[PDB]
Amino acid sequence: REIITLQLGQCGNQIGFEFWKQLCAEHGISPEGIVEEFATDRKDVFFYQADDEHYIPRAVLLDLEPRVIHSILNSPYAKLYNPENIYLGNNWASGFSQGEKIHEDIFDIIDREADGSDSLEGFVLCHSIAGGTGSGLGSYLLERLNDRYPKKLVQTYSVFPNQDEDVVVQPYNSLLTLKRLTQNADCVVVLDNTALNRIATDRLHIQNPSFSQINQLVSTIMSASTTTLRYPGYMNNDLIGLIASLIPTPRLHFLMTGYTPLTTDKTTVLDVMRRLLQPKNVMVSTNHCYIAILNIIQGEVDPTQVHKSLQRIRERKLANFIPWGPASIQVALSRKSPYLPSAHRVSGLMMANHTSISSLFERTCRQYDKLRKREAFLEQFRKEDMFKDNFDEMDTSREIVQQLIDEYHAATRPDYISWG
Amino acid sequence: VLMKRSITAPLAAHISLVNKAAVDYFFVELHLEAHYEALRHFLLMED
Repeated sequence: REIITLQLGQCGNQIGFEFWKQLCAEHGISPEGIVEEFATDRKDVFFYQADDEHYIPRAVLLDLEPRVIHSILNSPYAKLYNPENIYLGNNWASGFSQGEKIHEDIFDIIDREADGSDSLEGFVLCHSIAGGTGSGLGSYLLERLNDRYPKKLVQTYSVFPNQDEDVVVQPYNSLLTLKRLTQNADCVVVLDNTALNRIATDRLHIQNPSFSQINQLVSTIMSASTTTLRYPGYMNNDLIGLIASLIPTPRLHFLMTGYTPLTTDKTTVLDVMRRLLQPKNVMVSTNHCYIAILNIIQGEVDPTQVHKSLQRIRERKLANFIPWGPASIQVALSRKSPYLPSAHRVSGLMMANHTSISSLFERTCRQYDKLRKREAFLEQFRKEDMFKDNFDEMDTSREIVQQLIDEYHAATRPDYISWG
Repeated sequence: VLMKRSITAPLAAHISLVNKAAVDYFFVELHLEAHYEALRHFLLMED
């Protein structure tokens, strides 16, 4: 149903601001909120129907030692939102300890925004793992959402720190936050710095300003994933029914996210499905195969081509899956948005669970272990000491992700009556 | 030739035009095309 973006982390606040200006350009709205004269469709998934048809976006801004709010303040997006929703470190443990003492008023902010909405179903998070301020505070917020709301959803659109081995404290923080995301979040959409950066270097001619184009890529991905919710289709437009088909394995909830236009500047659905199953078009980094696949096609589509494309895709064995059930590739259709300022309105998306992400997780399972053996990169921060005296929480996270690896490899088998 | 189908050739051109005007009068004025996707919109769960 209706979901409220909780932005946290520096890149998380960047993709939150980019997402709101993307939705301001997408919908027929002013930068005050007033309805335009070119804008019935639904505008109630992220926007409250406020005073003068002011579609005020429902959002939560969280950070520590504020940086980006100045860029919000001198912009016309301090006149679109903020009726009072903006709240003002460098390690997971420092962020955890800082979020421990101010858990009351941030939980009051969560309660205020839950009372502000009209139908609460899930809390979507626009977050960056090891963004600085996001690490630790994000995991503690995930623990608070799991403890206080077991009946609602926790969605995490997130990028994960991979530099292909830069920063020597981020594998500890990412593994601990990944354990918190397994136990305290309901669905994770995984993205990577190397995958988005490599595709950005491919489709463009940049290498240094990676952040500003990663904001555009993540905003387009998030708008494509919520296109069928914001603009009315008639399939599974609640978040619960949409993610219900998307997760085949109840512990393996990390989803591949491809996008057939890497740059948005003719084609059939067969060709973009053949494109979309290739990992080079996917922005996500032995026997690896999917468990269940679903794809969403929006544009100037002929539905009988969706028929023949599904027929040929599953029969030519490019949907690669050996499940313990019948779980399969799924087609889905969406209506492309009226009054996009973007041209070339044919666009495709895939949301599938693949075991190949386990190999990328194994790199993190290497890195922490490697940095535990050299012992000059745990850095002996005192906040890590007061977090846990035995430092066995990192071993617990390693155990949880090792169970995750064994569950991926058991889901490759036709039996899931045994995992390691 | 001898037949009553030589008479109909300057007449069926008007009769068929009246029929086409009837069907176009359905579509562009009574919105018969919109009615299909309106009854669809509730009866096969398209809302």
